[PDB]
Amino acid sequence: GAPATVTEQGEDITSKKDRGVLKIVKRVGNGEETPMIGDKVYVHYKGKLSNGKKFDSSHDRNEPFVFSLGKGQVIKAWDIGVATMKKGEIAHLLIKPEYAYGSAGSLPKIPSNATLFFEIELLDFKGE
Ligand SMILES: COc1cc2cc(OC)c1OCC/C=C\CCOC(=O)[C@@H]1CCCCN1C(=O)[C@H]2C1CCCCC1
Repeated sequence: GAPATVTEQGEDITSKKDRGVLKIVKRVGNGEETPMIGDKVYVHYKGKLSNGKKFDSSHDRNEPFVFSLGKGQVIKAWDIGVATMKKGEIAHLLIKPEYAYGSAGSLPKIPSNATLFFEIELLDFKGE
């Protein structure tokens, strides 16, 4: 399903072109402008491990997920991926461990060398 489609049709959005972060736009946003480093960013997301054993949604907390882009509050793949998104965009991201929690992982929630999948909705973003 959705992750396999991302393997298949995903744009490689890494600078190194190592397929570390793959993206499909599933619903198009609006506005020419994507977030810049520093912006306060508001999203909804659904995330899971490739192993299918953990799922997490912003909705589980009945409130948006907020973070400052590029300010190392989230995994590298989010800083890279959300910078490509427009307001109102829903995107799918498939992420190799190098752009997530690496060989150490983040036990027990994230195992060593985990691939992650996210659906992200970019709700809004404002300047510092
Ligand atoms: C291991 O840390 C978590 C990871 C995720 C959610 C968390 O709690 C809601 C987590 O615990 C509290 C810290 C919350 C977020 C810290 C960093 O998380 C992140 O950078 C990415 C991107 C932003 C949404 C959350 N996220 C996560 O890695 C989630 C994962 C939870 C397990 C399934 C894969 C998603």
